[PDB]
Amino acid sequence: NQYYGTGRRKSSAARVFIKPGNGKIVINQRSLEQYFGRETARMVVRQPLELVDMVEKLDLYITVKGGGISGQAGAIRHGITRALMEYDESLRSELRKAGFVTRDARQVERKKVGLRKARRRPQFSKR
Amino acid sequence: RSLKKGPFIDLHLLKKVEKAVESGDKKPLRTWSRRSTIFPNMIGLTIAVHNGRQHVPVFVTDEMVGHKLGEFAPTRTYR
Amino acid sequence: ARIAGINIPDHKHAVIALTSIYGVGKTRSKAILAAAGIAEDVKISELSEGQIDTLRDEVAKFVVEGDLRREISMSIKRLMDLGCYRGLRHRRGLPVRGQRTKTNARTRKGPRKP
Amino acid sequence: RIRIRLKAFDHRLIDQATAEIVETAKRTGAQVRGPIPLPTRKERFTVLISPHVNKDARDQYEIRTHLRLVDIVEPTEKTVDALMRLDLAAGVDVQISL
Amino acid sequence: PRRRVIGQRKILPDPKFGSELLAKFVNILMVDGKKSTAESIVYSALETLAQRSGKSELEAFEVALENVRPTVEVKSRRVGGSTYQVPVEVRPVRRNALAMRWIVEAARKRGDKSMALRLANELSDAAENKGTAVKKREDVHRMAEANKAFA
Amino acid sequence: AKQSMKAREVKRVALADKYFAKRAELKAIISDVNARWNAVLKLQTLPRDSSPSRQRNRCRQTGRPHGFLRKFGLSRIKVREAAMRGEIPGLKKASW
RNA sequence: GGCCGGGAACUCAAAGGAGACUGCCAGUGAUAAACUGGAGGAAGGUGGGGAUGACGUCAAGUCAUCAUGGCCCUUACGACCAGGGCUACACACGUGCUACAAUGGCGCAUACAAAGAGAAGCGACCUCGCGAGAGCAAGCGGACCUCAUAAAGUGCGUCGUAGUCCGGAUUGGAGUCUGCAACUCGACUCCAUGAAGUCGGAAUCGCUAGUAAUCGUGGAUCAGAAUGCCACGGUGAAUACGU
Repeated sequence: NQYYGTGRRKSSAARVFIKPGNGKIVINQRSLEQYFGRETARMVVRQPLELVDMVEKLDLYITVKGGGISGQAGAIRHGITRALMEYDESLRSELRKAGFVTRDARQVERKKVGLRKARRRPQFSKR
Repeated sequence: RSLKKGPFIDLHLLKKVEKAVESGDKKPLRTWSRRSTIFPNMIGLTIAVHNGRQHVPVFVTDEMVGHKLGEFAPTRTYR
Repeated sequence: ARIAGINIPDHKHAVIALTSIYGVGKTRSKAILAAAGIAEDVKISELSEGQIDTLRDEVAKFVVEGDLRREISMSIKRLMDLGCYRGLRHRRGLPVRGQRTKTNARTRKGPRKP
Repeated sequence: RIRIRLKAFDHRLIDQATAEIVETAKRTGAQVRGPIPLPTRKERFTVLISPHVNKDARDQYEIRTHLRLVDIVEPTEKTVDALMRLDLAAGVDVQISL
Repeated sequence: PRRRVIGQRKILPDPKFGSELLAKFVNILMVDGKKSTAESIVYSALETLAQRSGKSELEAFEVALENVRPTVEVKSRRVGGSTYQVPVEVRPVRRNALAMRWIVEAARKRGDKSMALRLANELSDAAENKGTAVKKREDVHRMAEANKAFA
Repeated sequence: AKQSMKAREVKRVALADKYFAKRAELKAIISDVNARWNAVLKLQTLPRDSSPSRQRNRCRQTGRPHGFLRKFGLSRIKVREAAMRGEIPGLKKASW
């Protein structure tokens, strides 16, 4: 049976799958280097796989849509941690400290009346 | 510039232009409509353009065919 | 390198060199080099005298430099002599297209004074 | 076939109307997959609260349009009878089309 | 910040080198909230620094920044109807914070070609000091010691 | 709300079916690149108040020529007065 | 090519529930309230945001949306029509957009959104034009089809500190569109011209985290005119010692 996990990050929803085979990365039918992740947030997809014994442990198939570059990357970040249910909640105890299972409640703020975008009150004239 | 194919004019003034050719020219014609462009047949004739007070005696000339009647009467009084 | 009009640029691209002359800009600049069969990135250096006069003939077709200045100045002066809205608006030193003179006439009008 | 689509304004109105159409159909007939929830289009309006000035305060308005799709898979002559004219319409616009 | 005292939230480290010090550095340089163009300048500056000087990667900018660490700063009082400047020892959190700012602010005043080059020029003259940041580091230093009275 | 300009709306709206709408099929296919004869543009001596976008769209109850919404067909003030008394189904305090 | 069986998992979608109460634990506190920390948890101390604005103040605004006391005009301060004005120009201020650029300009290639709108409508695909658009002309009253090819970003190349490939004003010639109608008085396109301006005086405005900042998109109004206004998302900080 497959080892599934969801995760999401600022309206960006991923669908992670884990298996016992080879460590080729497949995302949206595309490679990890061909998933354009060169600058900061390059390895945030493998941030939950930072402090683990891997070498080349598992098959991984992931698929993210919605949001942008960093939002999709954090969806993969939080998605892989849910997919670690192959090792149940034993490895979570150490993963709690890292705060990758922690889902980000920070969402973009609504535009408000008499404000430029959510906060900035438009300047007034002198006194 | 604008108005696509064909220069737009009013019907009542077209009759006035053809009246000046057929019946013959006499005096400056007092017209309220500023929408109609000048044509080649209007060269030589006299008209008068209203603009919020009284009709200004404007004379038609060869190179005025490109421009409108209302261009030659400025509406806003200054000085 | 006289190049038809009195402007003589050098040590730059051919696309830049053209736009420096009066009555020619970025669109025509590409069209003259494309018509003559010249590259965009090649400079005025390493260009023979027999390659200059081919491009000289292309710019010689369209009216440029002092001939275009008088042509535009004819359409300014002639239009002023009509006594039209635009005609009175040129001579008095004010916006012709119908921009707002309430505030920000500063380009066509000129600097503030007492 | 029996491709039904309705629209209701209130957060819970159709939920009882699209409930009663199920047990009317599935009891006498068979199959009846059930009410698909579908996306709710929400037309948001914003207008000025005072008749003169006071733009900094405005009251925001919204109208939620809740869809449902029953789709009975069994078109038996027994189940089509004793089903129609049990809608007991509360306003909601019944439509039967592809 | 009258009643409420914050928990001082921690930013994530540098994605290449792993240094949390450089995570703040890229953010000082970052204008328009562009981390991708910010770091591209930072790495291009740091690569040219360690190559020219012939030192290691991490301790090139660290020892450079250690020269531009301010010893003390002053704070305006306004109590008895007059301006009193009182000198105070800047803590290690605020010490390197002002250091990274005055490096980026000094490189901002230069009239050189690229941001990687002009920032690296100030990093190059950090160890042996002729530039504008290393002048800017001890501005209040002359005003300090004179205000040793108020303590 | 000035019953004359509201009566001027009743004239302006009611002319739209007679002079235009049906007989405004002229100028649609007629004023187009075909085959020219300029007698088609001489039909524009019609009264003009039938024009398809000539009405301000005043509020149906009062007649304010400002803040009109095409959905409700009313002005923002008469929207709020009605909205707070219900009447629009699905309308309530918007927040999200 | 989720495209076609199929598969109902999953995301997504909208109905009903659980879940966060200083309670479990530790310390302080009159042993109470409460506070500080820890554990668990996706979310801990009114979770984040909106809605939600007491008794009253400023005789604050609105007789111009409407309603209405009184007053006043009534072959006119009413009513209809055409043209004009509200868009004026020696001036002063506010509120914004767009810049002064190499965290950048230009050109080519390329990746990733959300929220909407649409039948007197939004318009594929296709053909014509450099272009604004025009002719031909599917589907969709709408998770289907249309607007819609989002930009920052990223990969190469060029530009290399200048009033410049910065910057776009102004003006000229020549077009399109909506509409009876574009001169006063438009939007938008083409060619050409290329003012000022190189971080701005006293002083002054906002913002504590998905915020400032920056880069795009949609709607309402509306035949046609947004840098405004409303709504949405991308990337995304600095600093809070303290009153």
